[PDB]
Amino acid sequence: QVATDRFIQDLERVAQVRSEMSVCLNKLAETINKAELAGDSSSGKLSLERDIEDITIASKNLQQGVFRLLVLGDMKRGKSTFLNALIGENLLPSDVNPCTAVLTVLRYGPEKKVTIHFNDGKSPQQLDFQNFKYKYTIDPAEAKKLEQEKKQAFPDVDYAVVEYPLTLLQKGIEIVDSPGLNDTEARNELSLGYVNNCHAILFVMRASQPCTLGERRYLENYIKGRGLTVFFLVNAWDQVRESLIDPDDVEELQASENRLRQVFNANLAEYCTVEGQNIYDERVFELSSIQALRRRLKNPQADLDGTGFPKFMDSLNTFLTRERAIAELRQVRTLARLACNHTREAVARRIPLLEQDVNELKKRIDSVEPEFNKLTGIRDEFQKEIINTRDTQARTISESFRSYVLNLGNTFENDFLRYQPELNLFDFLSSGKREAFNAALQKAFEQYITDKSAAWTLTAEKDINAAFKELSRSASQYGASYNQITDQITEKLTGKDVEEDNSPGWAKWAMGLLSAGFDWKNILLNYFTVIGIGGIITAVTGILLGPIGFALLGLGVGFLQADQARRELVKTAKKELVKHLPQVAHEQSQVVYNAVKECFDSYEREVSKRINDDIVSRKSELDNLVKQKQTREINRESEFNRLKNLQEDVIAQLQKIEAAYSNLLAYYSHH
Repeated sequence: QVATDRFIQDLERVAQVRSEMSVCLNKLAETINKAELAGDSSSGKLSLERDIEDITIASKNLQQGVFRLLVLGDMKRGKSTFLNALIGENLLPSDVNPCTAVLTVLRYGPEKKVTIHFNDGKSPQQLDFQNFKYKYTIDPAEAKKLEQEKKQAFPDVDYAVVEYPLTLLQKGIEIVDSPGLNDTEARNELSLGYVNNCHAILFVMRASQPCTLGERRYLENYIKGRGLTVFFLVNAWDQVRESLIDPDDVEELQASENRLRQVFNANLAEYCTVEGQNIYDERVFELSSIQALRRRLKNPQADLDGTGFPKFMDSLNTFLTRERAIAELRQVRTLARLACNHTREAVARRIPLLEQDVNELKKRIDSVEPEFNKLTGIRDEFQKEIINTRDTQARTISESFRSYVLNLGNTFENDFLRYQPELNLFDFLSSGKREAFNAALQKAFEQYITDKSAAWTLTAEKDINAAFKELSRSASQYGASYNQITDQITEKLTGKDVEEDNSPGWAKWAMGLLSAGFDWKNILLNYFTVIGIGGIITAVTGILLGPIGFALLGLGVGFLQADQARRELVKTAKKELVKHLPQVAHEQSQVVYNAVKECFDSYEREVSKRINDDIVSRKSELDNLVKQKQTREINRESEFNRLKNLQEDVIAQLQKIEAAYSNLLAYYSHH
């Protein structure tokens, strides 16, 4: 049994396990809800609304959720051949043209349909696959002419969704096939959007040309240090041979492969170490996609030994179905355990109060007021801590920004020189070469700024994370303190009392145990979309190009030689850039402030809600009863039994959920 099937096998197992949990959660929420919509005509509702939705929401996200693979890399690396081999057929056309390719999403569908999304406002055009393919394919002529120019072949085209009945995509896979590194940079819904919310990044490189300037630039800007799981596929491994002095020499070949392997290890090792642990061998794979495509084209089920694929697919398997899956499900059983315990505990307070009435009930409730005040006091003290942090952090990260932005004039030479456009003798005399250069100058500053600000963000992230980790710990304490008070409530109401962390529901959410913890990255990233960036890069830069052209005329370039012109460019550049440093550090620092502010404000808002929902629930649960006793008359025994049944029904669905999880983990442990 080959790795291709073993992956499809495992993947379907998880889908099954996912499917049952979803069915269990639906029956669970339905159970609670039915008990409730029969409650306020019986003994009164336990206030379990907050748990019904969390259950419902989670159930929906199980049936819909899917593993996302984001595929990145330059053109002419065999990215689409790699994907083709992965999926099983020659479906994507090969990425050899800088402006013909367009962002493609790929997912399961009964029939071969393609849904086109546009960028110039017009309605998402839907068309069948062969229809699509014939229209959006250009002839080898037109492609050259558009390429030798500027024009993206489909200006109106944002992104295409392709649905296909590929079996790999059936078992819960989605593939986002991005264009090259530049075109992706140019698109923030990619370089920040998918990069940050996808399960794994598939980075395609070619063996012949290890670690391009452009590749390590991308990796450093968008991947270095933000702890993502990226697989690196060194493609066209079998063509190391072209470069050889003597193509027929095995010793020269092994030498040449070994030092090639070294380059990859020098530049990538750092990307494959997670928490001190080196796992290079489970991330960096030497593939021969073409051989893999050829084989699978002749036989969908062929053995792929020798192509590199079996070892890569194993690791991808273990990551998705053993790590990202066990994680997804762990939280799901926690939610169940929460919903289930909140019911169990609620019925536990209700039962003993049934046979009481009603001045004794009112009396008991009054005896507990000092403590609801204590729960409130926790909400308010944690509230004040969260805000205090959103004020400390938003200030610190703003100054950190100013401080970075002002200190740019220092490491400028070393940093800029690797972007700076070359400028030989009579160039600045020809209006056309002066444009070609000017565009290149445009692109240089863009690249420079993008490198520098991406560098700084990586340093802010570190602080942001450090804060949320400490807020997670306070949530843990306040949670424990919250439980004290909460059992004192159950005691003062009844008389008698009753390794996986059980702090209260809200605390878990606040701790990030239920959902990479709390998703500030996306809060931050959605807020940056509703402003621009955008106006960060190309706009800021434009204020510099004019006055550098001015200055370059002032020292007579066009009559200077590449060496003379170089020297004078950097200096002109530096002098100009520092002329706008104060104004950028002023206007933009306040935008950072507000971003970091909405970050912790967002958290503060969800948390206060969840702590109040709990307090309000607990108050409602008691008050409902009071209203019952005053108004309705009930059969104490019927109700007792209806309420004991609830505990029974719910604890049952829980056991199914816990068994499904249990069985999966047990299958993995012995296999």
